[PDB]
Amino acid sequence: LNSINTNAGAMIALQNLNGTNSELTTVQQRINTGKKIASAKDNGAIWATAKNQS
Amino acid sequence: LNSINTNAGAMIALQNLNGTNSELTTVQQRINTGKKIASAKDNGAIWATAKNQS
Repeated sequence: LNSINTNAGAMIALQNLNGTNSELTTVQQRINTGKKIASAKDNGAIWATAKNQS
Repeated sequence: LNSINTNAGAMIALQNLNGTNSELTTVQQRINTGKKIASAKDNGAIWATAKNQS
C-alpha cells in the first residue's frame, strides 16, 4: 500500500513514542516526589493504608 | 466497399480512442485524489461503508 492519504506506520510509531513519554513522565514524578505511591491514582489501597498509618 | 459517404473504420477507431480517453481520465482522478473510490460513482457500497467508518 503506497497510499498518500494514510500512514499507519507513523501511527504505531507515535503510539510507541507516547508510551515512552508516559513512562518518562511517571519516572519524573517518582524522582521529584521520592515516593512510588504519592497519590490515590498510584495505588488506592496502599495509599489509603499509608494515610491512616501516618 | 469504397464508399465516400460512410467510413466505418473511422467509427471503430474513434470508439477505441474514446475508451482510451475514459481510462486516462479515470487514472487522472485516481492520481490527483489518491483514492480509488473517491465518490459514490466509483463504488457505491464501499463508499458508503467508508463514509460510515470515517
